[PDB]
This record gives sequence, C-alpha cells and structure tokens, in this order.
Amino acid sequence: GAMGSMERASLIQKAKLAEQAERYEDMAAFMKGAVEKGEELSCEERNLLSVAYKNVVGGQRAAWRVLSSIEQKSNEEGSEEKGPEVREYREKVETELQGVCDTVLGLLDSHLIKEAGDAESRVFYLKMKGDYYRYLAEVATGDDKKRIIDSARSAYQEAMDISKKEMPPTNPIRLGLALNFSVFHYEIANSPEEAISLAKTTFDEAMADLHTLSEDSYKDSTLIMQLLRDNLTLWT
Amino acid sequence: GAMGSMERASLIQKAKLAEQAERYEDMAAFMKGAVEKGEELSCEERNLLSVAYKNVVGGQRAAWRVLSSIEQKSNEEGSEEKGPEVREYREKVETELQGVCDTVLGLLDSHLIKEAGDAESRVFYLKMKGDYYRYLAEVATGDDKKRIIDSARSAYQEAMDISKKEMPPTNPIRLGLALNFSVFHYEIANSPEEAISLAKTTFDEAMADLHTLSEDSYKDSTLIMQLLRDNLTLWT
Amino acid sequence: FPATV
Amino acid sequence: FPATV
Ligand SMILES: *CC(=O)N1CCC2(CC1)CN(C(=O)C1(Nc3ccc(Cl)cc3)CCOCC1)C2
Ligand SMILES: *CC(=O)N1CCC2(CC1)CN(C(=O)C1(Nc3ccc(Cl)cc3)CCOCC1)C2
Ligand SMILES: [Mg+2]
Ligand SMILES: [Mg+2]
Ligand SMILES: [Mg+2]
Ligand SMILES: [Mg+2]
Ligand SMILES: [Mg+2]
Ligand SMILES: [Mg+2]
Repeated sequence: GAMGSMERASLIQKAKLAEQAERYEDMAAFMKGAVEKGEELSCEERNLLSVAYKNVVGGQRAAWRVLSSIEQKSNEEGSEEKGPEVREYREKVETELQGVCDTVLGLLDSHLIKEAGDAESRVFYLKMKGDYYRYLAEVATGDDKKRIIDSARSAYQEAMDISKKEMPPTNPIRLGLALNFSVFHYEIANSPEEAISLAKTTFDEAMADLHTLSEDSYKDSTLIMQLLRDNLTLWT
Repeated sequence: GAMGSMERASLIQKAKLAEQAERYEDMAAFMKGAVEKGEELSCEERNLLSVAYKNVVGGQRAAWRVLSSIEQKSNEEGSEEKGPEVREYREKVETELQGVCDTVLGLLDSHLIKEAGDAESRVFYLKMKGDYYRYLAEVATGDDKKRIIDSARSAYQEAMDISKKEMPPTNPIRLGLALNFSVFHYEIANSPEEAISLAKTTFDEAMADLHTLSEDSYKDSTLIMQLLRDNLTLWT
Repeated sequence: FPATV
Repeated sequence: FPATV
C-alpha cells in the first residue's frame, strides 16, 4: 500500500491534520495505512478511523440518493427517455460506495475484530461492521440482498449482546450502537415497531443511570439520548 | 484519457448530474473529457467547466490555508518541534492544487483560448487563465513567483482590454472579471489602491448602465455589483 | 433521514 | 477572504 513507507505515528498525525482541513478521503487513507501496521488501535485512533470513513461514505450516500431519485423520476409515466447516462452515473457512484464499504469491512476482518478483546473496542468494531453492511444493504437489489441484511443484523446483534453484558446503559458506544441498530430495523429490516421499542427502551434505561455520572459524562450521554428522542419523534 | 470513449453529449449530461449531486471532482473530469473532444464550448458548457474546477480548487485552497496556518504556528518561538509531517502534508495538498491548476491552464492553452473569437468566450477563458495563475501565485514561494504573478496579470489585462471594447459595463462577465482582477491587485500584487480604484470605477460605470437592462439582466448585474461593494467595504 | 452516529 | 466569482 501507498502508506507502507510512512511511520504509524506520522499517519495518525496526518489523519488529525486532514480532519482539521476537512480532507476526509485523505484522513481515511491515512487511517487505513495506520491499521495496516498491524497494531491494535487506541480509543482515539478507533474514533479517527470511524470519523474518516463515516464522512467519506456519508458523502457517497448523499450523492447516491440524489442520483437514485433522478433515476426513479426518469422511470415514471410521461418521462422523456434520456438514455443510459443517469443509470450509468448512479452505478458509478454506487460502485465507489461499495468499494469504500468493502475496504472498511476488510480492515475489520483483517484483523481488527479478531484482536479486539475489551468491550469498548469489540463493540465499537462490531457496530462499524453493522454500519458498513447497512450501507451495502441500502444500495443492494440482487441475489445477495438478504445475506447482506443478515450480515448487518448479525454484527449489530453480537455488539448489542456484549454491550448489554459489559457496559452501563449510559455508555456512549452502547447508546450509539442502539441508535444505529434501531435505524437498521426501521430503514433496512422493515421493522418499525422493533426500531421504536429499541430506541425507547435504550432511552429509558439510560435516563435511569444518569445519576451515576459526572457532569462531563452526563453531557456525552445526553447528547446521544437526544438523537434517540429525535428519531422517536420522527417515527411516532 | 479515461473519458475518450464517452460521447460529448453524455459527458455534458453527466457533468450536470454531478453538479446536482455536489460531486465536483466528477463534474470536472466529465468537463475535461468534453473539452478534449476538440469542439468549442457553448456558454452553458463554459460555465459548467468553470463551476466544476472552481469548486475543486476552492476546496483545495481552503485546505491549504488551514495547513499553512498550522505550519506557520509551528515555526513561532516556543512551539514544540513535531517533525516534518505538517510541511509534508501541506506540500501534498499544494502539489495536488498545482496539478489541478496546471490541468485547467492546459485545457485553456490546448486549445480553448486560440479558438475563442467572440468576446463572451475569449474574455471568459482569459479570466479563467488569470484566476488559475492567481491560485498558483497564492502558493508560490520560489524562482518563478514573479513570472507566475505576471502570467496572471497579463491574462487579466488582455481580458479587461477586450471587455472594455466589446461589452457593456453591466455585462456579468465583464463585472466578474473586474471583481477578480481587483482581488488580484489587493491579495497578489500588493496594490490595494489599484484594487479599490478598479472596484469603485467598475461599480460606478455599471450603475450608470443599469437603466438599459431588463428586470432579469438587472438582477444578474446587481448581484455582482454587490460583491464589488462588499469588497470595497472590507477594504475601506 | 434519521440520526445515526 | 474577499469575494471572487
Ligand atoms: C474512544 C471511543 O470509543 N470513542 C467513540 C465514542 C466517542 C469517543 C471516541 C464519544 N463520541 C461521541 O459521543 C460522538 N460519536 C460517537 C458516539 C458513539 C459511537 Cl458508537 C460512535 C461515535 C457522538 C456524536 O457526535 C460525535 C461524537 C465519540
Ligand atoms: C454563459 C456565460 O458566459 N456564463 C458566465 C456568466 C454567468 C452565466 C454563464 C452569469 N453568472 C453569474 O452571474 C454568476 N457566476 C459568474 C459570473 C461572472 C463570471 Cl465571469 C463567472 C461566473 C455570479 C456568481 O454566482 C454564480 C453565477 C454565470
Ligand atoms: Mg515504525
Ligand atoms: Mg450496482
Ligand atoms: Mg431485544
Ligand atoms: Mg460522438
Ligand atoms: Mg511546493
Ligand atoms: Mg485601468
């Protein structure tokens, strides 16, 4: 890989610079280089990795949705035929998106998850595995769509099982996992009741544990609790 | 080039899709493909080309400024030595920026300018030549900095000479050229008095010609006149 | 779209 | 920074 000659610490330093410059493709490439050094990642490093790819794929998903909407409009009654270009360009963006998801899933499988023994690391990586399978599911229309959905579900479920056993209900990783799994249920699995139940139970169990927290932890937890409430408001 | 197999009309169609998806790197690559077909560009096509590269280089300039500021801070008294990484990454972004500018200048030289005979096309391309030399000048620190500055000046001057002879004072291309040349004077040529004189004379001559315009042309002209006023307000 | 982190 | 188009 192109980052093979760069020191691990230099890659991490440059990832932080790239973040400040809002250069998320660079940030992701630096973090990929850092993962490929083969050492485990610290908490801060895990977050850099996630921030970088979340931003890259987030932009691709937004572009894909714009193009998909145009494509859907082209296939309505009365719409003038404009040739293959809309499908082609949507496919181009889709393929690039799938490539990024496959890259992230590859890092997780080789070998981040298998070396992650602490709950905070293992849950975080399994949540990411769920997330990137969910992004694949968003664009899937073929033979493998059910398997892709199941891969997302399985990863999220393993993460949920560990989080419930090993983390307090206010832990931000536990909360963010539940938030995202709830969205999986609503948007991917056609399970809005499960989505709503999960978000409500997560919120309520967190509420009950806030009393144990410092001011700074309270701020962290309540921010994600508000995201749960926002989704509940959207869905009810 | 990778776009050599794609129809000109398909490239233009996809550039428009890329714009809607805020995929400006793609938009630029599509427009580069379209220019390389060798036919002259319509007004709409010239604007697509300019929009695409303006957005790509604009992002690179913003990133370069973030990194340059960090680098400058690192070279102040009391700042802890952090190694070569900040310089290296600023250099990386700088090199990519210079590459994009060289690409645009290359399109203009091979062969957009030489085939542009109408004032609207020729002025527009010469303004772009000034603009991309100005972006090169922003990052230049070596033997050639004076020549780069002069290349920008020369292009802007030729564009100004044609615009004054061939276009009304409210023409948006004439106004945008004057706006940008004024900024060249202020930011690149260390000539704030010339910048202010140009912006004021341009504004005032445009004001006097508004009476000749339709409602829609008035809206177009006055928008750019407001940019001139905004700069004047900043500078006085 | 709904919130995710 | 100043306005350009
Ligand atoms: C070291 C570690 O595990 N992390 C991930 C959690 C984090 C610190 C770094 C707290 N945090 C957040 O609260 C936000 N992002 C986020 C939360 C939860 C997960 Cl699972 C992933 C990301 C909350 C949303 O706004 C950004 C920070 C990052
Ligand atoms: C066909 C043609 O020459 N053009 C360039 C001028 C334009 C229509 C397409 C009007 N216009 C603008 O008013 C804005 N951009 C712009 C103005 C002037 C120049 Cl020289 C370049 C660009 C004004 C700023 O906001 C975007 C439109 C594009
Ligand atoms: Mg080493
Ligand atoms: Mg496909
Ligand atoms: Mg359950
Ligand atoms: Mg042809
Ligand atoms: Mg350099
Ligand atoms: Mg003069």
